[PDB]
Amino acid sequence: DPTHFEKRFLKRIRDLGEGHFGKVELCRYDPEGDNTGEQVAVKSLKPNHIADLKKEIEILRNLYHENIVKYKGICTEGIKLIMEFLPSGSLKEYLPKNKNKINLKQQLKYAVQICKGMDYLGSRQYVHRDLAARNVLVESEHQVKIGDFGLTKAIEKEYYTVKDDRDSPVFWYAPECLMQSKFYIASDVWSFGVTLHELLTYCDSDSSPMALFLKMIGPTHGQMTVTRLVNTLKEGKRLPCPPNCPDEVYQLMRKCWEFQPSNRTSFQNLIEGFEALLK
Ligand SMILES: O=C(Nc1cn[nH]c1-c1cc(Cl)ccc1OC(F)F)c1cnn2cccnc12
Repeated sequence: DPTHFEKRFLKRIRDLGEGHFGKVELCRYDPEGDNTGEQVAVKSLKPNHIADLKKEIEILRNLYHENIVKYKGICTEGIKLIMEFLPSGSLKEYLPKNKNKINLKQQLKYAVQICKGMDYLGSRQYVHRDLAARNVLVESEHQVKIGDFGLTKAIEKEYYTVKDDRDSPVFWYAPECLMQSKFYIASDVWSFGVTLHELLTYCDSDSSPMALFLKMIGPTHGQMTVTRLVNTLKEGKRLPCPPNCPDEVYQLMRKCWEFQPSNRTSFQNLIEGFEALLK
């Protein structure tokens, strides 16, 4: 079985990225021992979320799309997710160091690719729930792929109701996710608009969606922050236009943030939107 990897040949090279429960490392699957094996990205849990990883491994295994990271296999006894290695890392890490390389045309092409990969996920009846630049991987200067699926859940129904909301990226969530933990495909459209903002800002730390919202709502509200974040979304207040971003790209972003899940555009429609701007 080429999808079965033995632990003894999986040679850790370095750490790539880290979440709260999950960890991604660069490894070389080296059966020959001469350090000639292929490099792979390995997802393991930090030392119980074993059940969610197993489900995530099964979601990824059956996802086949050029804008979604390729599943390569597993490593058992207790499981590790084996995927292809994308050396340019995430958009969160890649964009600040490549401003000279990536221009608006390229940013909008990335925008399409994320949309396409997201629209394939939704058509397979899945909600992502963690769509941010940190979960988007860079293949090259021309191609991006959705790199993580840790929060991904199957919609039965227009939505799936979440029980555990503890590591939720609240500054990327739609008001229904914040108010009732209700996740629709439109919730992923809302998160796309936030991911779009990061992308057009080259993922700048000082103008991150969290920081732009803390300046909007007030940074000293502690545990009242989500309520006040919902308060400002209700008022009609949204993330500001990114510097040097044309108003029509900002208009496509504003359509991702229509308070009502039904008033929001679909990914198919966003694809058409950016395609008209690329001609
Ligand atoms: O560089 C990579 N990963 C990375 C960089 N920083 N943080 C992460 C990361 C961390 C976690 Cl816990 C989960 C997903 C992550 O990547 C994300 F961007 F999708 C990488 C490269 N190929 N590859 C394939 C699959 C997964 N990761 C990688």
